[PDB]
Amino acid sequence: GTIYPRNPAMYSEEARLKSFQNWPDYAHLTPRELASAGLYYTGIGDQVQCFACGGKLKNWEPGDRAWSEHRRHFPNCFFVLG
Ligand SMILES: CN[C@@H](C)C(=O)N[C@H]1CN(C(=O)c2ccc(N)cc2)c2ccccc2N(Cc2c(OC)ccc3ccccc23)C1=O
Ligand SMILES: [Zn+2]
Repeated sequence: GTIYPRNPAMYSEEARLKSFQNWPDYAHLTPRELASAGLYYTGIGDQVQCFACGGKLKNWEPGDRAWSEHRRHFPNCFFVLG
């Protein structure tokens, strides 16, 4: 194919959801929201990563939305654009 996800295993939303087992208690965004936006937990801090583009996102602020931050930093991501 003409595109390729950075992390094929994390193609699955359920796999992304499971990655949040040890998501920090200070991290306010829900694993549901984050997984839905293509993001899984890297195991470091509040840093997640997109399965598709491989972009990372961390240091989440109140008012942040997963999709909106994904699109702001990584607007040409095929998951964003799909
Ligand atoms: C308010 N909403 C939150 C989600 C937010 O916008 N957080 C910032 C914080 N952030 C960092 O924490 C950061 C990134 C790289 C780095 N060397 C140091 C700090 C960023 C800083 C500058 C540009 C982009 C980011 N990025 C995205 C980002 C990048 O944006 C293109 C690039 C590299 C990144 C590496 C690790 C984590 C994030 C990276 C953020 O997610
Ligand atoms: Zn992406």
